[PDB]
Amino acid sequence: KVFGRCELAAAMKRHGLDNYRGYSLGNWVCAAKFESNFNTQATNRNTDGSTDYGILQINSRWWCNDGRTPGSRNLCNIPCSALLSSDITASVNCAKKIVSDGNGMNAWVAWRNRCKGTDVQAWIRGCRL
Ligand SMILES: [Cl-]
Ligand SMILES: [Cl-]
Ligand SMILES: [Cl-]
Ligand SMILES: [Cl-]
Ligand code: NA
Repeated sequence: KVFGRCELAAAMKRHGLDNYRGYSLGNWVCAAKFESNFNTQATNRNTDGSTDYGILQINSRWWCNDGRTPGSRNLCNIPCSALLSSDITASVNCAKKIVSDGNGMNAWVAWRNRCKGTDVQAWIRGCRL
């Protein structure tokens, strides 16, 4: 599913993400924009053989099982394919675990390089939230 900007903002809000660990909704929508272009089915292979999945490009190295990342963990206790559903519940609940682990949203490279310190409220501007 390719979300619209405000559509995704409202879904993330419904699921607990706005202001989660202090990160305003615009930070999450910006991160999704640059990680996946709002496509729940986005995958990208990393040089080390792990793979990033879903709207927030969650990495099989630590967070989900795909059966093909030797030595990896599955800290969200999910198959990585659950991170590709049109329903964002599994991605949101795993992202809540990621953003609590110490480094906040710096876990998302696209957020640090393209959202951090910018006007992230622009990503929810005009949305009927
Ligand atoms: Cl915001
Ligand atoms: Cl594996
Ligand atoms: Cl949803
Ligand atoms: Cl933080
Ligand atoms: Na894994």
